[PDB]
Order: sequence, then structure tokens, then C-alpha cells
Amino acid sequence: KHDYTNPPWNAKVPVQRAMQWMPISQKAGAAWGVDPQLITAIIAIESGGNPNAVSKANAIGLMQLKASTSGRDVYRRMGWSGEPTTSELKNPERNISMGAAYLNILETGPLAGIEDPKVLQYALVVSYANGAGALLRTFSSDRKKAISKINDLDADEFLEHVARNHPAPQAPRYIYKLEQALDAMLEHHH
Repeated sequence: KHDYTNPPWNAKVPVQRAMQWMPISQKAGAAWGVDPQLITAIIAIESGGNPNAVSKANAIGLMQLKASTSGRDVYRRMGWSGEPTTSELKNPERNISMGAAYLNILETGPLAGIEDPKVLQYALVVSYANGAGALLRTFSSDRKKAISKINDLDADEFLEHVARNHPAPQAPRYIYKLEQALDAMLEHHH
């Protein structure tokens, strides 16, 4: 039973830095059918808006994408050989484009059939964090049955499930941080 609100995450500054990229996020989210606010929240959480960011096994750039895994998954989807370069992933436009593509792959692939857009949003950030498989297997070894069980919950019950059952402490924490980020973005819309 993960203490996922501890310690408090102060989203104000990460979101202010992420919001500088919002034009790109709106362009890429437009193109890929992905919500720009979700893109921006992920930039805030991942890189804090730093396009030169690096973290876990050479995940790179604003959305901290790894070339050999996620990057490759995007290239495969686009019918391209190979995978993004480090330089490409440091480019804000390319990085946000590929992150939006990867989010779309998750939404339309392993997570297809989640009907409540808010539960889908939570399932997306948990899947971005630690993979869709770990999430789905907290429900069932069968994909369709897992999606069915997810579809029985609302967003609050979904978080509670993830907090009680997901093996990764990062999973419920990502939902907590996403909501901190979405709240902080409200200061930026008049």
C-alpha cells in the first residue's frame, strides 16, 4: 500500500518550464491524436522541461525516451528501420513528436478498449512509467479480461488499485504527480 503522496511534489516550476514547449506539444499532439496537456505533464515530470535531460539507461530529452526500446517501437510503427539517434532525441521537436507517438502506441495498443478517458489517462502514465504489462497483470494474465476489469473502475478506484497492487512504487506516484501537474497548468490558462 504505497505512500504515493510522500514526499509532496511541487509542480509549479517543472510545469512553468514544460509550458515553454506547449506550442510543440500542441503541434505534436494535434498530429498524433494525443492530448497536449498530458504531453506537457509528462515533460514536467520527466525532464522538468530540460531538453538535454538524461536518465535511466540513456533515456533522453524532454520526455526522457530511450532509443533502443520506446524509440525503436516508434520507428517500427512508422515502418522505419533502426531507431532515433541521441541528437534527434535532444531535439525538442523530434523528442516531443516521438513521445506523443509512443503515448499513442500505448493508448491504441495494449490499452485499447479502456472506455473512460480519465482512467485511460491514469493507465497511460502508469504504462509510460513501468510498462503496460505490469499494470495489466495486476488485473489478469489475459489482456481482454484485464481491460474488462479496468473498465469496471472509475479513476479514483483505479488509483486505489494501483496503490494497493502495483509492484512499482513509481506507478501510483506518477498518477499523483500527473494531477499535481494538471493543477499547476490551470494557472497558465486565463
